Amino acid sequence: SNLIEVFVDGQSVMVEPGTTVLQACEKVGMQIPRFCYHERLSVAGNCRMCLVEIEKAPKVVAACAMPVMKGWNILTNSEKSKKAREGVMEFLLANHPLDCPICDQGGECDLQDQSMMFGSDRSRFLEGKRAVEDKNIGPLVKTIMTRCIQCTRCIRFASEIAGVDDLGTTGRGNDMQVGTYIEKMFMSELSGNVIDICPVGALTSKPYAFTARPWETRKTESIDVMDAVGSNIVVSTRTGEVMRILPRMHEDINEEWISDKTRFAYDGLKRQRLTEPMVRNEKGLLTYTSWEDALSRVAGMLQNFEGNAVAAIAGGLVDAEALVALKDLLNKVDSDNLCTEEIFPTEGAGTDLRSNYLLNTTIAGVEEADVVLLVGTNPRFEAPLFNARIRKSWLHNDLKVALIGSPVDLTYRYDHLGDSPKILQDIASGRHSFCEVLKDAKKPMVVLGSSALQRDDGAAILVAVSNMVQKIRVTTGVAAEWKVMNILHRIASQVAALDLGYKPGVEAIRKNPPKMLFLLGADGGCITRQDLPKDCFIVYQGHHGDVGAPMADVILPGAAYTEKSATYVNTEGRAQQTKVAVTPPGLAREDWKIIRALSEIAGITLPYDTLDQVRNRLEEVSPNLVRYDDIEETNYFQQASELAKLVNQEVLADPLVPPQLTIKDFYMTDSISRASQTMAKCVKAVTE
Amino acid sequence: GVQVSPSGEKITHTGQVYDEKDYRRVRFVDRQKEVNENFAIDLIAQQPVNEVEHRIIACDGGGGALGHPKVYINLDKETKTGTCGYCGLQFKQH
Amino acid sequence: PSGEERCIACKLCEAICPAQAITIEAEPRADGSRRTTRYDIDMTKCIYCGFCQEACPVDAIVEGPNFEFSTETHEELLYNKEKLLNNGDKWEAEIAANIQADYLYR
Amino acid sequence: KVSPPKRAEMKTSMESLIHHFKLYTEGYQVPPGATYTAIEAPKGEFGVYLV
Amino acid sequence: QLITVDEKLDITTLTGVPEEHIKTRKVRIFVPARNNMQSGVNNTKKWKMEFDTRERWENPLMGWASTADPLSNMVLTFSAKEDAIAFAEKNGWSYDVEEKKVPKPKSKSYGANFSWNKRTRVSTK
Amino acid sequence: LGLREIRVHLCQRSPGSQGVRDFIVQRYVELKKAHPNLPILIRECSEVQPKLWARYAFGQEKTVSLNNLSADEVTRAMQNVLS
Amino acid sequence: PTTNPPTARKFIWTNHKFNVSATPEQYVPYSTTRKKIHEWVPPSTPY
Amino acid sequence: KRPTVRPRSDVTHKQLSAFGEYVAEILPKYVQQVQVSCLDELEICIHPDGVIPTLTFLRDHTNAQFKSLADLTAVDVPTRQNRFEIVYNLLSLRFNSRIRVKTYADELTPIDSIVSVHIAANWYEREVWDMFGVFFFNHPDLRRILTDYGFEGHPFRKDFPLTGYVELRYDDEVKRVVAEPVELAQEFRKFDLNSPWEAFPAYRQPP
Amino acid sequence: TSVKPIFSRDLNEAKRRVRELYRAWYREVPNTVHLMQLDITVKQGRDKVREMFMKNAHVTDPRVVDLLVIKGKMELQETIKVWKQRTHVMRFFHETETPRPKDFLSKFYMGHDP
Ligand code: SF4
Ligand code: SF4
Ligand code: SF4
Ligand code: SF4
Ligand code: FES
Ligand SMILES: [Zn+2]
Repeated sequence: SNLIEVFVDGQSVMVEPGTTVLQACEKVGMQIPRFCYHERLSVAGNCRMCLVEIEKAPKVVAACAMPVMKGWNILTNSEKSKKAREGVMEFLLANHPLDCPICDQGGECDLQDQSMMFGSDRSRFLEGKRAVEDKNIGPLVKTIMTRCIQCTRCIRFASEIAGVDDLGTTGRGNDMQVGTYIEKMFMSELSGNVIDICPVGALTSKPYAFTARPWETRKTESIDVMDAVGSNIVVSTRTGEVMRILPRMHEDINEEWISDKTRFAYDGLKRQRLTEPMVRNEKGLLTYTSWEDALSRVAGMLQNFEGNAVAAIAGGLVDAEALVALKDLLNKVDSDNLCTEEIFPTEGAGTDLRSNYLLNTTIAGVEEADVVLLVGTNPRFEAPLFNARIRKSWLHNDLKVALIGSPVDLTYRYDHLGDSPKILQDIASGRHSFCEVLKDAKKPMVVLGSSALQRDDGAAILVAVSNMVQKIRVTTGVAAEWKVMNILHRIASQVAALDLGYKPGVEAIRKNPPKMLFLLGADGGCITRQDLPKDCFIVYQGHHGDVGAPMADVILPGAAYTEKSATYVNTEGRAQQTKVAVTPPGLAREDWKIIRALSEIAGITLPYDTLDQVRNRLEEVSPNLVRYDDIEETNYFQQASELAKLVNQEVLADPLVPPQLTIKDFYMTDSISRASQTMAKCVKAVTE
Repeated sequence: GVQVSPSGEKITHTGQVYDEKDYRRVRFVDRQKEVNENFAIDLIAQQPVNEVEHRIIACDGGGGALGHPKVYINLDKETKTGTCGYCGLQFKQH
Repeated sequence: PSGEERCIACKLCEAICPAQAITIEAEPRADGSRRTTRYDIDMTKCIYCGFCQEACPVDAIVEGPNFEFSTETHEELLYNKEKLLNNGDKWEAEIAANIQADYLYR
Repeated sequence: KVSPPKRAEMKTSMESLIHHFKLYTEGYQVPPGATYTAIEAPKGEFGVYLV
Repeated sequence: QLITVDEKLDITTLTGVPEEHIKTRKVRIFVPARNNMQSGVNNTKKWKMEFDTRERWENPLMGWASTADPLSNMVLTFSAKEDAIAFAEKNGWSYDVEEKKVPKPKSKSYGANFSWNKRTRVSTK
Repeated sequence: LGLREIRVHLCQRSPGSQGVRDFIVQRYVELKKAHPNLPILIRECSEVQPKLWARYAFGQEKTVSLNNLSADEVTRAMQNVLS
Repeated sequence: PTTNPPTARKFIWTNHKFNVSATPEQYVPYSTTRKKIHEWVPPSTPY
Repeated sequence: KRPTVRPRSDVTHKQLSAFGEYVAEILPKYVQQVQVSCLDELEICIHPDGVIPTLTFLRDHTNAQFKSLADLTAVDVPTRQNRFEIVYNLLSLRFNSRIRVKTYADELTPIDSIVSVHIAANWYEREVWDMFGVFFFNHPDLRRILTDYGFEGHPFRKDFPLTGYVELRYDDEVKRVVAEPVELAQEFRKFDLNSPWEAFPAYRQPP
Repeated sequence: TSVKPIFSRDLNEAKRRVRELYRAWYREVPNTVHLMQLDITVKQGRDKVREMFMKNAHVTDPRVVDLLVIKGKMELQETIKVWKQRTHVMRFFHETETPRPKDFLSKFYMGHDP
């Protein structure tokens, strides 16, 4: 049981010990006002706005921090608490500056709405205010500190979630100034979240600076496509444009937090973009033309070729509907060269047995763990929120992390197990120092990235890991349902690809250099015209001409994640649905729409003609993808282990350093990210 | 700053001018485009700094209830100077 | 009086405009200032109510005395920032006086 | 919180500026309920049933 | 007296809308997510029912945002979810329902910030 | 003409799919060894009636509804697909 | 204004203008904003 | 005594509660949920079958001579399965008082008409049919009033767009005021104004 | 199930009223093309009547059918009388709206709509 009967305005409610008054009242529906407490940060009763009387006690108590005692009535709308709130608002708004029309958190200010409900309507303040020196953090966070209410909701984030500890308070009295004592670029992969944390507009975003206002904005609940975390997101528009990004609340992923890319990379969706189908003319130059011309060229060339001479590279910012469409359209000209830019070993179960290329634990499952073992990853600069859940666990459920790779800051101490993949065998033997620690563990999880598998020994590394993992389950009998092996991706359009049946890598294309290439969103530089036949026909179905468009004989402008309803499977396997926010520009269209139109121009005329039909087709191939937000429990890891122990490929005597080593390498890893002024500014700041 | 483009159109303080191939230049045929010659950027630049004695002062427009809300500006920095959000006047202390 | 543009794109003249006549699109000016890149008024939607000038916190947009601005084209009655600033630079000698007379009531 | 403040009070006080802002952008959040109120308009009973 | 009508309640022949906005259209039933700027949650608590967005475009005169659909600024509110499914099935709209997202309860402690052994010992105050 | 993909669809807890799990844990390794280049996709869900799709050269897909089957009959029908 | 004249300002118009509705030098509306969605300019070389 | 707030009495509240008990116990076959508000406005809620008897009672009864129809509204609430809340505001002129009788309806659950009691209800029932789509039995005319003749739609329904589905303009090809579909040069800008804070705890909905 | 009627015990007794209404329209068209000088032939007017009837043939609820009959009687009243003008009647024909393309590839060539 271990329960407690508590009353709230008389009404009874049953809550555990260790709770507080704010949570007790939330169980009823009342939320007490607040400026310091967040529900994800350490408590600090510094605003003194959460003040409520108890029915017979002589004074008021901090409802954010006072734990609730047996036999209490919490009086929220009593005159004592209302007097307290009115006084606290008086004090807060005393030195606050009349900058509400300037301030970008204008129709978004908790101080406003709390003055409007829980506060007086008049100033009896007849003295001069103060004014505080402002700080130049960086190209994102615009500090105007004449209006900070000294709530410390930012230092706690920076210390407990970002793990930075470069933000504090200087002095005392009114003269206490939040921030650094020095000039320091607070430049982290979780830094734009302070803009949502700070209820006041003491710090805002520079890209959104002075642009729009919250009532103007329509809000479409979409998802992210930068990383494979699946961070739920709100895209805010204003008269057909995109103004800013914001987080959504999902507790299994994006725990109210998002990375700085996916909230300062929307700038890239309006630069170096594709708006018209372009075809190659007599002089060998691209020229804007119609849709019919381009699709007729493509289909004319397509009717001729059949089989090995038709390939496809899906990379990065690609749907699952587009993948299914291109897959069907190449199967119906009997070609199977459906490939993805990033390698994953096929030397065992391969893309069969979903458990092998998946976070078989959950991102929430990291909380229910005692040891974590990172291999070939820098989870900070790829899936940053996964590292954030790791740190949350590191704090509130004392966790010991290991690392195999290069020594790099993760925001916590990580027990560096050298730099080599022979240590995997050393562990699987049973002799390493780490097994003394791991035998005590009852719920571990190794998690290997899709950045060590891009090497020429990915299959061997996976076999070593699976062997180690099975010997680990043998050593520590964990459970009948606890997963230990996990795969971290950094690409949104990879899990759906491998689900549908795409073959990871490029090696089939180098093996059988085709006379065609469809290069779907493949603005990476893996394949080039120096590797392909003489008189090759490359068509690029995408956006953001970076390196994949200029090497193409025709172009088919596609749409971005902000501009189409689509599905993107994250690392866990959770399929998540985008919602159309803004239509794509020029003569740009959806991807699967283009493939179906090309098909009708040719003689295949694929059966489906709308979006529900393509979703049902996705059901036919992999029915995990129409299951939105419904994570599915895979199995059959033993089978993959038996099927992967068979092959025998040595592991090199080579260390494994990740590509994203410093923060310099984090802000530009994409097309949208590479075509962007804000990310370039952050790079300019870090490297100078 | 009413420099023109090579297409002959005046350019606004919001640098706006239509491209040469933009067909929307028709509407200025037998007509013109209204543009204000008095740019506020150059004008408020044509305004000196008001030196003061204190580290913290206030700013309204100058009429009181006819200007803008009272705001306070800190003048502890010496390399640069203060600036009002509403107006664009500047202040410094000796 | 310094010639500085008085609007700051606080974007509530269009919040309250009960005809949805006003649009604003705002940016920093390269001086580092909250200012507009757009201020349009469809004067064929305006109802001449005064809410915008009694909502502006800086006395930037006003509703002046000119009632003799009839036109032979619909497109002329769709204003922008430059036309409104022309009006202001034209009618300041009147509007300043009207404001001086009417304040202490508003 | 219902009727806007004086033009000078919203230029020296922060509270009254907040209230100006919310009144002139959002409104004042009348409670739920309903009424029928009638007056003698010069034609007759001018009535309004608000919800 | 009474009647035994079996078939699905259908109203589209009464509503006076075109076939286009009935069949082509898609509907999102949901509780809106809280604005992460404000810590308030009253803008939640009511199931809403929005429509799919459509092409907006720059008006060639002034640059205003134009439309060709009237359901753009469309929002309804329902105290529950089955009410919304009912209204949509009744008016002939294909719907996608996003389930209710509730934050996890959490164990707060102001004493964990001053521990002897744990990592919750915050270096600040 | 020739076979290009098989893909198996099943459930984790529903008993009608029982027979496919046993078939997998028994014969999947031997089958992959027999056909290593060939893929066979195994995608499971909460509540779906089992299937067994097979894709030949063109977009020629053919199914058998193996709901409430044994494991030996699953193997027999799968060999019928292969042959 | 011969006794209580108005304030002098650098930006006030000196010469008034009557109503211009059908003449030239009348008013024509236009978007004061700029290009938002920039296009991709392809290269001027082949391959 | 407080100036800013509105004065308050109790005798009107008590009178109207008494009359509510009166109607409730005199007319139980139909009556539901009598209620009196903070502002003293009596408000009786009625089963749709009880419309003529209740209205005839309040018109012709001696202690209730509600023989003047002020309004006859409707209110669309898409949530509840019986959408349209229909309202009957009345006054007496003998007791200097008002009352409000309420019923409910749906798209396919119409109501008897009231011209047999209040002839004033003719054009109001026509307006309600036009605006919300509530058919009224044994009505003489029951055609539109306010909408154009060739008009499909019940505009004041909450699921109806503000701007509509058709737009008019003259065409020289046919020399008529044709009706094209709707295409606006400026989309109506929906503003999200509601604050995320409980302003009135007295109306707090529990889960 | 278990709902009230309006004017119709069943669907056949509603089709009765439907046919009465079709009859009234068929007998009214020649008078409407004459009274207000429409520039169409009686054949295509009656074809329009049958078209706007078969626009709602999928329905099976008697109550919906009765309401449609009511609205048809309203429009017939408006048309028998000259409360509505040539504009309103020729509104039915859509003599200015280009045909919505009922094909995929045309929609793809113009617009993002399905
Ligand atoms: S934070 Fe901004 S909007 Fe809120 S009270 Fe301060 S100046 Fe006004
Ligand atoms: S900057 Fe913002 S979050 Fe940090 S203490 Fe000040 S008000 Fe709080
Ligand atoms: S005119 Fe006034 S109210 Fe309108 S945006 Fe400018 S400063 Fe704000
Ligand atoms: S006066 Fe005109 S522009 Fe100003 S708020 Fe009223 S309707 Fe809008
Ligand atoms: S919310 Fe409790 S003191 Fe700040
Ligand atoms: Zn100033």
